Amino acid sequence: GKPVWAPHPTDGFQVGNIVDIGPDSLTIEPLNQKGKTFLALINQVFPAEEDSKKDVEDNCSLMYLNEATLLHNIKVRYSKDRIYTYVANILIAVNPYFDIPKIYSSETIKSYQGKSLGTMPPHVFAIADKAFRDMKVLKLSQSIIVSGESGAGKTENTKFVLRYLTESYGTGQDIDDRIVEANPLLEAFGNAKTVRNNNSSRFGKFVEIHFNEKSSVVGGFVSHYLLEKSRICVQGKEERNYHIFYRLCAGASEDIRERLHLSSPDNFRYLNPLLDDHGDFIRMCTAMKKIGLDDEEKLDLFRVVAGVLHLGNIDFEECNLKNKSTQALEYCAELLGLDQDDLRVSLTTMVPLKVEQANNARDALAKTVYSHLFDHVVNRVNQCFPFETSSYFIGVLDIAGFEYFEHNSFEQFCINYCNEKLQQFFNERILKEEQELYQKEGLGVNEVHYVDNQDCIDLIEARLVGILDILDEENRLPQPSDQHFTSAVHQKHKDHFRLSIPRKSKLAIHRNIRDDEGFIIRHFAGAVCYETTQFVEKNNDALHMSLESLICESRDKFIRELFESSLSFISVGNKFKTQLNLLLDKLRSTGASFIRCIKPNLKMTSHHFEGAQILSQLQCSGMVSVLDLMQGGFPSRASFHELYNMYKKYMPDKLARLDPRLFCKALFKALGLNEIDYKFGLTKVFFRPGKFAEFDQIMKSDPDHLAELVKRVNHWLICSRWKKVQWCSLSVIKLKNKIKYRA
Amino acid sequence: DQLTEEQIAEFKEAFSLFDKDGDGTITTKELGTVMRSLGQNPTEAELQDMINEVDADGNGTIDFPEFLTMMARKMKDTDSEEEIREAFRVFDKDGNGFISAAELRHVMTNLGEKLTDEEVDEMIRESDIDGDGQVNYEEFVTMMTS
Ligand SMILES: Nc1ncnc2c1ncn2[C@@H]1O[C@H](COP(=O)(O)OP(=O)(O)O)[C@@H](O)[C@H]1O
Ligand SMILES: [Ca+2]
Ligand SMILES: [Ca+2]
Ligand SMILES: [Mg+2]
Repeated sequence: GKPVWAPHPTDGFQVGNIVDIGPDSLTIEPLNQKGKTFLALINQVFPAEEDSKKDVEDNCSLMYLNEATLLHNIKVRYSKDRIYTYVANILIAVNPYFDIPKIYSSETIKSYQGKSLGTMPPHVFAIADKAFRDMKVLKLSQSIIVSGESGAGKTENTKFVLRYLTESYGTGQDIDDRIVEANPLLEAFGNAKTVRNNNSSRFGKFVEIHFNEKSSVVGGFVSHYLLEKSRICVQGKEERNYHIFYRLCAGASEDIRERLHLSSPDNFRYLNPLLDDHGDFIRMCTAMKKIGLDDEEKLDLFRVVAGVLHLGNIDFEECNLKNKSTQALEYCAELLGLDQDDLRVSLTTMVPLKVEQANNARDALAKTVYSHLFDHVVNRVNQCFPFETSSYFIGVLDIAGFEYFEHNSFEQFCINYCNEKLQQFFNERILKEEQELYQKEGLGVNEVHYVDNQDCIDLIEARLVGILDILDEENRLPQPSDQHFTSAVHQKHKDHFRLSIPRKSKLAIHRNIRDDEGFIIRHFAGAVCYETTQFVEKNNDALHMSLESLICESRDKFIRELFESSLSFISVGNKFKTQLNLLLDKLRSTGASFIRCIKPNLKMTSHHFEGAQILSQLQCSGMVSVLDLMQGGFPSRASFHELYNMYKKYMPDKLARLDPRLFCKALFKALGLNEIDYKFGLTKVFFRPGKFAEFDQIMKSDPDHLAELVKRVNHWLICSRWKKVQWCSLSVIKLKNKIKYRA
Repeated sequence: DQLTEEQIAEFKEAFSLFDKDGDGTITTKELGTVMRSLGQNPTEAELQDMINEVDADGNGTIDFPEFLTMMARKMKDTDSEEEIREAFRVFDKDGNGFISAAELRHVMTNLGEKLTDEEVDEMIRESDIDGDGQVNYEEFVTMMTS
């Protein structure tokens, strides 16, 4: 009995031996723990690579491609600082949590230029290069989809893609600098320190580099999605608000500090080490000057940021403004160009408002102002690299993936809806790539299929009957209620395969939720229990008419211009659906590449591979679905060079003198391998499941018998060598005659 | 291409001598290298013009079907045999009507084929039907269509 991979609660998988087989489960003996046994379902036990020390650049070079061999392979590579590995064209990127030397240098960028995947070690640069080459050669726009949990490295790898593209195929002009300075500038306003990531993206983005007919850079475009509005006013312990606040408070000059009435972050309600706020303010100002922001615009942005800070310091009491909040109202009115009394009225009027309702009005005005400023910043960045026309683009998508929370609310619902649509796109594209390969390599008929999740997408977004539309209807009711909304969803989708009631859950924590207080969605990656409290409130982006009129009639042009664009109700869900639908329209018109970012542990430490956590990420990123798809045909793929180097030692020297292709041709003829199970493709040998392992066993068998098999095909081999050079001689003469013909 | 399945199969093996890294594609670089190796001397203008006919793709690379198209031209009955005779003369360096083991070695190693002097003698012996220890035109042709 050969050792196998069996489940392990913290490692994901462990090595063991099947000590007993049953109809449903296998009895596993963990390695070197004689007498210890555990049960595992037959579908959770996997074959292992004989060589536990080997590592492959492409997981398709494994004898068994499964979730356990993949996990082990990326683990071996990770311990050697090889954070990049392929699964055919998919790139897996494991966050190292330290600066690996050489691999991001300008000299390494050069070494990747014009090179096909597989001709260089796996890298983010190779994916970026493939998008350029495919765009130029196929005359088709490209997309690079970068997924993963918070802290997995999506923002870093998006940045590596843009530095690679600009240094390699950019103009050499300032537009190159503007493309690379765009996102660090947006990071000041849209990024924040969280428990999971010190530089967490609190918004999704699609970054496009636009090109003309000659594959030359003409501009760029940035689309932003779901800025986290809650963070503006309230943040959990160990968390901060957006970087800009701390950066402005830390680095502003004596002049700016006086004009904006700024002090340390400790003096602001909306505000809460190894984070260089001072130095980051310096880099932000450099980015601002590089993209073309004048000192006036810089100050206008800062005034609004300071205005929001002072608004947060306005406290109330049973209502009226607290005596200590008089200086805060004055500082807020001045910076926002409003009259002190008009603002005072608005923060406590309808007609009178209680302390809590007053806080909500203050917080709603703060959230709306900050959000409008973030929209302005994104649009201002877009104005720094505009274009009238373009032929194609290379777009990088960086958005939060499907993830775990103890409490899933409206924000997780939107993110999980997004990932349900992106996972469908990923499935379609991996299936298309598999079909192309069976045609190109002559692997015959495909007959491979995934489970579509259109029903899950429809449950969420279908017109009239979808959750998003049922939510909007609730917002429009005279007395909106989260319970009435949840009941409407349960009534309308009672028979739905993708919907469940909390009461039915195996988990006591979910069963505690009343039917009208939550629902379970069977997402592609697993069932999620949503608590629907605050759904109706979170679905409204609209600011109350009193507050809106106030800020619209502002003395400052810049503040008026933030609202120049603009029952008070704006659907967050349906705004996102529209944005997501335009994003998919763009993605569907492109050739797509996928990067799967993996967070190795929850402690931001280097060299700490948490097997179960990583295995869970590979499950939630759609990778196991991808491996099932590949298992349906020829999951083992080894080039003639790879097999020649692996197996030449087991053969006579006469065969070792042949080129890899002829060495492989001779081996297949000598072994008499069947063309059903083994396919001799264009540049590689394709093996059906278990066939590469069979072949490896035959190669490692009796040396004298192998030599006899080779002797038996001697005549055929001599004739093959002769014909190769004779037909090559005819090629050269035919090619010489074609040159003569054309003259 | 509109060639016999067997001719395509033989030319597919010949194409692997151009595609050393294999890879699946070749450029003017590999065309010229191999052509020089077999007594031909095209210019970079000639190679670039020839590749233009079979590359609508524009990336400066060609695959096996594109290579087949590049070799194709309007031909006469006589033209085909003249080519095989010319191919044999590539091997028969001194033009004495026989390919010697020494002549075969020159061709083999010019093409980067690795093999001992014993193995060259072995190839000669296998192609040598009449047993005179060398390969004539009839024997070269019989081997070419084996
Ligand atoms: N390849 C990498 N090399 C070095 N540090 C990295 C790399 N990828 C991620 N990091 C580190 O991990 C942090 C979190 O990564 P980030 O790109 O912000 O994750 P995400 O956008 O997925 O939330 C970074 O701020 C950086 O410190
Ligand atoms: Ca001679
Ligand atoms: Ca003879
Ligand atoms: Mg991020």
